[PDB]
Amino acid sequence: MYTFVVRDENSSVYAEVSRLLLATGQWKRLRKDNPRFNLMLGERNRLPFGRLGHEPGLVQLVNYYRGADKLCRKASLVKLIKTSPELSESCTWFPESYVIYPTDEREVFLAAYNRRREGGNVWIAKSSEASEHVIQKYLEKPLLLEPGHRKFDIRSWVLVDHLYNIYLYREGVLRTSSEPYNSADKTCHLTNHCIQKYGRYEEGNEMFFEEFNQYLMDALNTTLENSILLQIKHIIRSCLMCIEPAISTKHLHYQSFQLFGFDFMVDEELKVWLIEVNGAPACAQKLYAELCQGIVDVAISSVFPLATSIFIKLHH
Amino acid sequence: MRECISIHVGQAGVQIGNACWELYCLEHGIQPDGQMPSDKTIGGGDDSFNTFFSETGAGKHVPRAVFVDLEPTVIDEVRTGTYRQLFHPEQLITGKEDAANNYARGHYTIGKEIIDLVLDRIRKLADQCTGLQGFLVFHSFGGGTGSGFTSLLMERLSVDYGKKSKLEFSIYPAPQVSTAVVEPYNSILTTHTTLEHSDCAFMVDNEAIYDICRRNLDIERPTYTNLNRLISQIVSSITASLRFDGALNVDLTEFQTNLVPYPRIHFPLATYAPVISAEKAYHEQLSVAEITNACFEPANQMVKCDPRHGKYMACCLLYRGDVVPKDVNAAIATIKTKRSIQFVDWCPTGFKVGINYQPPTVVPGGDLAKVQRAVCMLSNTTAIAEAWARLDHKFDLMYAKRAFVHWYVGEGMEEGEFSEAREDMAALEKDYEEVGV
Amino acid sequence: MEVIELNKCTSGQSFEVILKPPSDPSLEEIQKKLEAAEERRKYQEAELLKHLAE
Amino acid sequence: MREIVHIQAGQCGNQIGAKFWEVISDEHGIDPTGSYHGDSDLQLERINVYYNEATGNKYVPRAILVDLEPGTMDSVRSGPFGQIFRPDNFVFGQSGAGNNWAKGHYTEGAELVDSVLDVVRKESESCDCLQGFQLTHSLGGGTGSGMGTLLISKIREEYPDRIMNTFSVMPSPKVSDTVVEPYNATLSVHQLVENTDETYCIDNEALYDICFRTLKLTTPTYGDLNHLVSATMSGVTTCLRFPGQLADLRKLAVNMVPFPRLHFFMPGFAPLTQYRALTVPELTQQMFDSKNMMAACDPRHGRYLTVAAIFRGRMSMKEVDEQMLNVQNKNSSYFVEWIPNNVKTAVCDIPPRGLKMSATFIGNSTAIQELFKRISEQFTAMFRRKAFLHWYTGEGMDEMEFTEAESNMNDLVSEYQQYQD
Ligand SMILES: Nc1nc2c(ncn2[C@@H]2O[C@H](COP(=O)(O)OP(=O)(O)OP(=O)(O)O)[C@@H](O)[C@H]2O)c(=O)[nH]1
Ligand SMILES: Nc1ncnc2c1ncn2[C@@H]1O[C@H](COP(=O)(O)OP(=O)(O)CP(=O)(O)O)[C@@H](O)[C@H]1O
Ligand SMILES: COc1ccc(OC)c(CN2Cc3cc(OC)c(OS(N)(=O)=O)cc3NC2=O)c1
Ligand SMILES: Nc1nc2c(ncn2[C@@H]2O[C@H](COP(=O)(O)OP(=O)(O)O)[C@@H](O)[C@H]2O)c(=O)[nH]1
Ligand SMILES: [Mg+2]
Ligand SMILES: [Mg+2]
Ligand SMILES: [Mg+2]
Repeated sequence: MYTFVVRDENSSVYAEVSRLLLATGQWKRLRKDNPRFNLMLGERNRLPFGRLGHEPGLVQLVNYYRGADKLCRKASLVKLIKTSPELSESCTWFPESYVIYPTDEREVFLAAYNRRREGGNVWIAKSSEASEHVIQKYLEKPLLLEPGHRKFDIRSWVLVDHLYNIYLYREGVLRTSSEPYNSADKTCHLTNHCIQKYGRYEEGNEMFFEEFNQYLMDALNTTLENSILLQIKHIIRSCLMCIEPAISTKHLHYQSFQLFGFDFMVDEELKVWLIEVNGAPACAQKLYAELCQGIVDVAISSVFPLATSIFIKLHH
Repeated sequence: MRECISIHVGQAGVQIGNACWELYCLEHGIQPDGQMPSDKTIGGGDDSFNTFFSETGAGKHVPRAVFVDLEPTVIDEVRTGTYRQLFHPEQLITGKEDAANNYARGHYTIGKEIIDLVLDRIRKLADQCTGLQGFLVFHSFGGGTGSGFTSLLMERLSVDYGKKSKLEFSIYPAPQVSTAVVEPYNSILTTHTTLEHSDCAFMVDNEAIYDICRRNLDIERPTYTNLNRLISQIVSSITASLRFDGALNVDLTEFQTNLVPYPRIHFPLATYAPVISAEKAYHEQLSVAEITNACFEPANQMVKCDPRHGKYMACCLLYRGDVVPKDVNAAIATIKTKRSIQFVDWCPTGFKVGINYQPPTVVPGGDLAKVQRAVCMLSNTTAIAEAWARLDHKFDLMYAKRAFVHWYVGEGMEEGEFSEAREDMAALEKDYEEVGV
Repeated sequence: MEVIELNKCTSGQSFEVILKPPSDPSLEEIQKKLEAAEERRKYQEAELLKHLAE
Repeated sequence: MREIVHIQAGQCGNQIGAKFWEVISDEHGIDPTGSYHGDSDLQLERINVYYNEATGNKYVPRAILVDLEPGTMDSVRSGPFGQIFRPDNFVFGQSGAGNNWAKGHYTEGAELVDSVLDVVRKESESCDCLQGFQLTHSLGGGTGSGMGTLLISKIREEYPDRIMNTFSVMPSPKVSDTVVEPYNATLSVHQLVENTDETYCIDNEALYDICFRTLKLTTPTYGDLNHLVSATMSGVTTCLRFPGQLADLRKLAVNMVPFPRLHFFMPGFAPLTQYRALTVPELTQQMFDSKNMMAACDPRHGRYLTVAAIFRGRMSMKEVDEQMLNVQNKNSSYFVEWIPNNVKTAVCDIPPRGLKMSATFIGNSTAIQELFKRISEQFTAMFRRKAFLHWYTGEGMDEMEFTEAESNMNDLVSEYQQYQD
């Protein structure tokens, strides 16, 4: 049989994955601190990558890429997009952003804000006036769904395997608002399941791709693939190819894969903007089984084999 | 001219020493009987090779070396080996009963009984030097002698030769080629006792040498001979600057000036290329750019770790063969554009380069093929701290149950030495984290 | 990309390439620790011999 | 670390000891007269570990034969290799010990022990660098059990810095001579806990079960059991006797014994004794199987602290490594995690007689507690009625000594249970 361990009890995705692996009959779970394992479902923080790949006779695999935190932390994502010549800040799909400490970019952020304020501009900060961490431009003109006059975000799940193939899960999720967008209460400005909880138009304030595509057809005479998906695939490919030399495990003594959650925003001109990248994302109940089984087939059995695909391979 | 004395301790230190001195004799044109037909100054000289070889009136070139082991089997190989005529009997020191893989037995019980004899033979070597530089010390981490006796000897050498430099070549343990379950204990104890007495130490992980022999030489089950010939090529590139004419690393203090900005962080990472099998009647000759690029692949490092996730404090490139500076500089420019080489911000981002025109030498009939050019990179990177972490974790696993501790207390040690040594290692890991961020 | 300190001899050459500027215990004490360890071995062996005599 | 001094005491001890010397003498090419007639030089490289070299190029075993009655040693001297032993190394009395630990340890044995020590001293004084001693005996009788443990105590007093190793045969009601065997065995186990560094536990119950169930022997004799024992003894001394990459008794103790009292080893052997050679996966699977264990304990009822395994014959090192790593990775639950890399593998090109390949297992397992539990129960069932105690109080012992032996045994059991959890 094959060997795996579990070191994160809060991951619903990998709890399902481990359950499926036990439902295979060829995988068996070990105590969390047993070093003789083939597969590690590791912890979120301080994952001891240095201890992997030193067990004689074991091919060892882990569900995280060391160094991928640069893409999944907000300040480091800003710094990466600004300082990487492959992105060079001049990329058209990431909002104008500056990192501020409580080098510092305070003088430059206020400097560009001086040109922006005279005309307007509204900004956002997390980790209309500047006097009142990362501060980036708040997209004041988002695409609003009708009926409802409400905003949304797009969550895409992306699997990167040990060969650095990039797989885009065919099913994404729009996380929508319920209250009409008011550009003058932050519930209509903020798209989050927890914040919304509601549930009038769709179940759980989340709409799936077939329905959203039919809406794009009927309302705007276009398709989701043409108006949005080309941009999403381009952004994913750029972000991951950019850091490939820093995180690739191609000639390394252990191997990595990882599941990412990309979050996007669409403006009223059908332009896609990358909001953020999640390194330990959740999923949708209707998609847990499919996506997890796909994780097993494409990420795990590809290295440890047993006795149409749901992914789109983003060539590069 | 200033002499260097080599000291080989325990089985690993002795066998590696034999491989090294064989390679030295092939490189300098010294026959197994000690004669050197290219040396026109008979019975003397202050040439570069005289840093490692003295001369007798009969024209014999004798290594400035001493071999020490607590059991006689391994040094008896030297006594009847190919280069037996090279050494005098006083250079070979053996005991009767080894340290049974127990640091406490090598350091306390047995070391107290033989340390004065060893120092006396070393003193006999020092009396023949007109300006001794210091010592090069070869040993394993895992053996009872290699760990325990070496730590004691290093303390006494600091006492008796205060101003001399001391460099180490240390064999870090790997279960693929392991001999005892207590090797983590011995490794930590000897690093704690030796840290303050070593100016610069080159660690070689047996796991890395093993994997390079299996992968590049296509040897399914590498022996100590294969491992030691590869290791001896590495050591030879590191000491060639002392043995030949040149301007870079021409004395032991230069190793510290060039590679070690803080005293405790004195463990440079060695990477070597190319390693090509002799069985292949033809292989393509790698250019300067290709071997320089190969210096940044983990699979060619002497210790397995990921330099992409650490920071550099110094870097030295040591070339041998058909190499000119123009190609080195072009290659470095390409590597800088294609790789992530981050230095600490309080160090310059430079590379020190040395080139010896004589291409590497290989033992006839050995496993290494003759190549036109080779390179050994010595870089002081925080990424090597991974090896410490691995080791420390194994320590923590056994010591939490006090497994095997009674064997050390039984020899006169106290439990406090275990925790003291472990706390020193924890402080070392802290130092590497602070420098590496 | 500055090359500095080029030294050339018949055996080879060396130089430096810069890409960016920057941004003991005594002998008596040793004898003391050794002798203390020996004394502890001696005490343990005396306890053994006392046990065997009982 | 060169010479080993061998000692065999009592009926069982002398019978398995004689078989051991017959087997390893055949392996090293030594004929019954002490002359070397071998073909290879590997058999002579480390022959001094067990043999002295006498003028005329003769090899004499460094062995001492002890008993309180002459019968078994008379049969040894007339055995196949009886002529090879040094005649002065036979030390014997006439009274016997009557299957009585007190007679061997306190009354009859005390008279002969000083003569034995004189011979031990004479053999040790000619050693270039003595490693220690190996003793063969049973625990259920009187001479090997009582006088054997007395001897171990005296030897430790004179040579406190040498290793003490034993092959100790554990009694069983299935292969029993007298009802007092649990008394003798319980008294001896406390001595072994204090005064040996390594003890191989040879359980007569397991030997009988192997002869009956596996070897298909309806009526096993002591000879059939001693065939298994001698095969095992050759296996476990292989790496002491042949050029090995490692061994000696001290490095064995250091690597196998993490806590001083827990030094009782469970041995195993494969294949169990036809013209077809076993493949490496078969050797590895059988060598870890309970049915190949020489102590009647289920390893799946405990955990391995340390393991050593020896492969003999011409085979693939790569396949051996792959199979050993295979059984470790597939049975990782039965190995303690707090001792990293606790399984050691060795290979010797010279196979034993009549086999093209073989494998020998040495395990330090907490499941050995079952053995001690069995003995403890049989002790208590009699001792709570003080049955058969007069045989012992008549030699000067008191009931208190029995109470203390029982308490010490149950302490050993509880210590094993402590490290099993
Ligand atoms: N690379 C290499 N490693 C060796 C060699 N010999 C032994 N080792 C390693 O050294 C460690 C064992 O220590 P040794 O040097 O043999 O032991 P020792 O210093 O002789 O000490 P004692 O024998 O215990 O008295 C293990 O990690 C071995 O893998 C060798 O020739 N080459
Ligand atoms: N520049 C911007 N313009 C418009 N809306 C923005 C915005 N930045 C953030 N938002 C809104 O705020 C929401 C959450 O911002 P944020 O990027 O911090 O997600 P989050 O990290 O709080 C939870 P998640 O892991 O799902 O991303 C987004 O879904 C979006 O609706
Ligand atoms: C099959 O081999 C042997 C057979 C019989 C043996 O006695 C007669 C020995 C002696 N021993 C045991 C041992 C066990 C280890 O582990 C439990 C160990 O540690 S290890 N894995 O190499 O790291 C190192 C050793 N060194 C030794 O000489 C070895
Ligand atoms: N395996 C084996 N066990 C024996 C042999 N002889 C006796 N025994 C066992 O040893 C115990 C009897 O002790 P024994 O050695 O005969 O008594 P002693 O002469 O006083 O030491 C019982 O458990 C017997 O089953 C033998 O040749 N082989
Ligand atoms: Mg987030
Ligand atoms: Mg040794
Ligand atoms: Mg009997």
